[PDB]
Amino acid sequence: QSIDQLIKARGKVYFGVATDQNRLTTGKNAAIIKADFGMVWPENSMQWDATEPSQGNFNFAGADYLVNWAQQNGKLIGAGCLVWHNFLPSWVSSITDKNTLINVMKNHITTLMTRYKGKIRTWDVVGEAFNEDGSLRQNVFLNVIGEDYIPIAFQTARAADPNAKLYIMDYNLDSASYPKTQAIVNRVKQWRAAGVPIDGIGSQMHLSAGQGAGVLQALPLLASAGTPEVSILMLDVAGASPTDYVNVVNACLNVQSCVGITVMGVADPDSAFASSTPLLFDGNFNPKPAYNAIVQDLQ
Ligand SMILES: N#Cc1ccc2[nH]nnc2c1
Repeated sequence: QSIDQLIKARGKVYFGVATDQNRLTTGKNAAIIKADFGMVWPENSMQWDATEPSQGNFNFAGADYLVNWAQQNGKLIGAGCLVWHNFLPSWVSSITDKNTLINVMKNHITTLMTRYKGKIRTWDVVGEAFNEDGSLRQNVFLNVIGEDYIPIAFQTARAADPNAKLYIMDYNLDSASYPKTQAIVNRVKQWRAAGVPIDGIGSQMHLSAGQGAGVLQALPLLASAGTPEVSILMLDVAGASPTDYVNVVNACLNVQSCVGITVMGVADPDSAFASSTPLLFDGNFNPKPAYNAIVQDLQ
């Protein structure tokens, strides 16, 4: 059974997975993604390191592979991350001039989104912008531009492709009492009140065991920021217990603006946290109990 088909039947948009050429050409990943998932994200090939390793010298082969594979197989596409501190070339983080960095950031945003204009459902424009206490994380953009880098990035993305849904995303948004969760809600509320085109909040749910239960309260709290959408991204759970995965699915069913869920990969040995076996398919590419529990919950 396909959890994408089943979650669509319940009124949601997709069940998705992060992947890339390295996985789509090995094992049973292509077959599983064709059968079970309705949306794909490039895990690495769209990041800044990969796409613009030298300023103005772009490298799109790997991202082109993913986009073309998705279109050929009828999958929705998410992509990112346009602006965050991860995968960031040192030629970007060493820039000290404000106007210089604004223009570099706008050009990176505009070039990537223009190349795939009309083909991308969701762009993660800004990622991991918050510290754990809810203050803004000090990356080169905050250091050099200031807090306006986030409005500027979304304004620029909206101008490049008005068809795409523009997300901010962060991790450790999984507990409704945690300071980082209420802070991103408070900030996104103000950005939207000021006309900034943030269409979504993406919760990067790299979860420890047992955290699924708290998502039932944290996800509606994120939705109270009033973005058109919220999404579950980078989902994995240490131990992969059905209890956690069913809790996460129930949370997205409970939140009307939650359009879908994206798991961080297909099979355990391809996880960056493989020793915690946190995904839905095992090392033989067979579905695990957590996969079956999601199927049964959605039926
Ligand atoms: N799942 C997922 C995922 C992985 C990498 C990303 N970069 N930007 N958005 C992303 C979403």
